[PDB]
Amino acid sequence: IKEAIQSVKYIAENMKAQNEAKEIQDDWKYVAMVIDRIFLWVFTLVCILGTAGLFLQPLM
Amino acid sequence: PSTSLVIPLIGEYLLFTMIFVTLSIVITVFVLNVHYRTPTTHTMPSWVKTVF
Amino acid sequence: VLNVHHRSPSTHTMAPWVKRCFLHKLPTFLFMKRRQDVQEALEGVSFIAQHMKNDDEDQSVVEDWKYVAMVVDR
Amino acid sequence: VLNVHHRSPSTHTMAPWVKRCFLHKLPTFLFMKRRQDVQEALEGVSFIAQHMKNDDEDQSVVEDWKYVAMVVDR
Amino acid sequence: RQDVQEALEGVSFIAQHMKNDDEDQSVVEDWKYVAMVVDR
Repeated sequence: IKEAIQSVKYIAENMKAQNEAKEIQDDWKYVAMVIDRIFLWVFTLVCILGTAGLFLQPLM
Repeated sequence: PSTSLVIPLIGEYLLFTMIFVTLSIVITVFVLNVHYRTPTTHTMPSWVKTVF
Repeated sequence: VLNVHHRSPSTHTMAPWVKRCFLHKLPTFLFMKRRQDVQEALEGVSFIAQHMKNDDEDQSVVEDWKYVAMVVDR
Repeated sequence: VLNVHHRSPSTHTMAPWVKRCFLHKLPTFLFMKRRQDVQEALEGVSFIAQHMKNDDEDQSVVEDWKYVAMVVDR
Repeated sequence: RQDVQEALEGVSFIAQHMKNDDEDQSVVEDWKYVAMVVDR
């Protein structure tokens, strides 16, 4: 009788813990996306600077 | 030819691009290790919460 | 077009122009066509219902991103 | 080291020697550190709770296999 | 009373759905073990 209500409490607590773990995994994915974007911009600038300063400018 | 006096601009550009693409794979293995990571195996630090 | 396939609500947010453009005009243009112990129990069941409704909303948004990627692909 | 990552609890049994070796000593050596209609409704809810408990246990064991793979990898 | 009757049918449907889901999961794990035996 009381066991069913305690089981519903257990299900609710399990789903809350699973939600918090999914939040932590989303944070780990978002920090990887941030590192990906900053190195995208850095290597885009380095590639454009290299193809400008080393390939066209002396060879003209 | 194999003349060691001066190097061509195209071979220098190829070496440049090979160095940076190798650095790109050593960055992408790090971001793949950062991505697949769970709280049941690793604890997330405090200084990474503010900076990254 | 593969990057806009894996977008989730926990990272990105769908802008209103890509709401109104890639779902109404172009899919019709490209031929797509779509007592005290009892009190806590109600709180737990309401939390379960809220969690499942939020899960269905996130699944609807990720299906929306998949359909947008399909339209841009075509 | 990729075979031990995909070992499920339903098809394999975790031996006690990998318990005592690859979980306690080596994660410290390598700096890892981790009424007949009414009565069946209660029995159904009890069955749902016991199945979620069993599912949590098997998920813990498969994450334990993943951690063993990570230790062997490092 | 009329509102109470459909909830018990809902709980019974959830129980039957999870039991069929567990049987299907057991059969697909059986197929995985058959693949493992043939591979060895």
